[PDB]
Formats: sequence, structure tokens, C-alpha cells
Amino acid sequence: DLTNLVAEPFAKLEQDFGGSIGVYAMDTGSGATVSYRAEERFPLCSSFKGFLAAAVLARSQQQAGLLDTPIRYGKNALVPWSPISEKYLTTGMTVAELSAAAVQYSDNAAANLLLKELGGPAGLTAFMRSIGDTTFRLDRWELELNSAIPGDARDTSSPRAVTESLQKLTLGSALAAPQRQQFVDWLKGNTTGNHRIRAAVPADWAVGDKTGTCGVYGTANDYAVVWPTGRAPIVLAVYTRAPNKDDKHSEAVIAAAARLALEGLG
Repeated sequence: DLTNLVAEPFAKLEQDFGGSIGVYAMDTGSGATVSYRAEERFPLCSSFKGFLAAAVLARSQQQAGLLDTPIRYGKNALVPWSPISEKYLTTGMTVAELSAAAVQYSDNAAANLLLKELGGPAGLTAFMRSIGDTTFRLDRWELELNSAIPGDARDTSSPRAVTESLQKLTLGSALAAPQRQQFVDWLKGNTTGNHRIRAAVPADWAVGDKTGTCGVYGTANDYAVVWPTGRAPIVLAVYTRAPNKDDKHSEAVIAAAARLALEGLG
């Protein structure tokens, strides 16, 4: 199999990039995996917002009316990159709309308001422990969680823990069937990842994804569930970082790493 023939191409890719690339991909058919730096910590950046939305849905299972609960917020809630929350400043938005905004537009104000609802970064971390993720940690809010300082474990996970948690939430039994499909539909409607894992995948394969872009230390990422035509779904996570604050992230590198991960599962 091709599982142990991706290390050299990944090394070449991270050397051309000027940093570190972390990948974990899982064929849910065979159980086969592709692993490269899959147990190293990488900053989550905005990628935590997918798991934030999952945590809201998990709580909605035992709390009727959570998703339709109106959240009234002031201008003080608006932080940079809040493209949806900005437009509903005067009316407020439901828990469901904030969740959709956080997943599909990486809306920062929406993410912070939802974090408040779940008991802050500690609350989301506790949710991730409750589905058996012992790696994920969120420590800060938007936008301070984006500092992405080399060796700083704050606001990080591993590509493997991300992929495993994503599998449990989208395909396993961590969410009830309506909540599971809603999480899948939110990820499928993501607008920020067209130049990442989606660019590594045939156009007629269904894809749901959540992106992260710290804006520093060449630190960016994408995770996705992929449904190949007539085959068991594939789950994968691609995380990058670089040693200098002004190193540029690359969407093309994330796409190329996704292509290698999928080819590696051949």
C-alpha cells in the first residue's frame, strides 16, 4: 500500500513551503490512515469554530429551543472579520445563525458569542474531552487565539485528534441524526475553503470543510469530510506552521498536501 510512501513527498512540500505540514487522513471503508507529523500540535486558528458548532448541536439534543434562541448583541461584540454578525447588529441572530456564520464565514463575533453560551474556551475544551479528544485545547477567544507562537501549546490540536473528532461528529454517533446532518450541511456550505482541500477533490464528490488562517507564522489549515461517488467517506486534516512571524501561509500547499493524503489512501 501507498500509506508509507507519502513521507518523502510531504518532506519536499514542507521544505518548499519553508515550514512544517501536519496531515492525518482516514479511509472509513478500510480503516487505513495516512500520517505525517499527525501527532504534533498546530494552532487551530479559526478551525475550532467547526467544533464550536458541533458543541452547540450536542447541547441542542438535551435542550429543545437552543438553536432558535435569539442572541441580542451590541457593537462591542463586533471584532474584525464578522461579515454576517455585522449585518444583524440592530436585530440580533439565533444560536443556529451564529453557528452557521462561525462555520461558513469564520465569523469572529459569532464565534465569541457562541463561546460565551458554552462557558468560554474551557467549555468547548470540556465538550471535546466528552467525545474522547484529549489533545484539543482552546485557551483564548477571537482574535487573541491566533498568535500561533512556535512551541506555544495554547489554542492547538493535532491533525490526528482533529480528524478523529471530525469523524465522531460527522459519521459516528457523537451527535444524534438531525444534529449530525446539520453539522455536515454547515461544513458543506463553507465559503472559505475553495482553494484548499476542495481543490484537491473531483468536483462531483461532496465535501464539507472548516478552514483556519492565523495570519502569522505561515499558520493555516483545513479539515474536511469527503464523500467519493459510491464509496465510504474519507476524513482528513491539513495543518501548516512556519518559524518566522512574517512567513506567508499557502492555500496551494494545503491543496497539494490534501492531494498527497488522498493518493496515499489508494
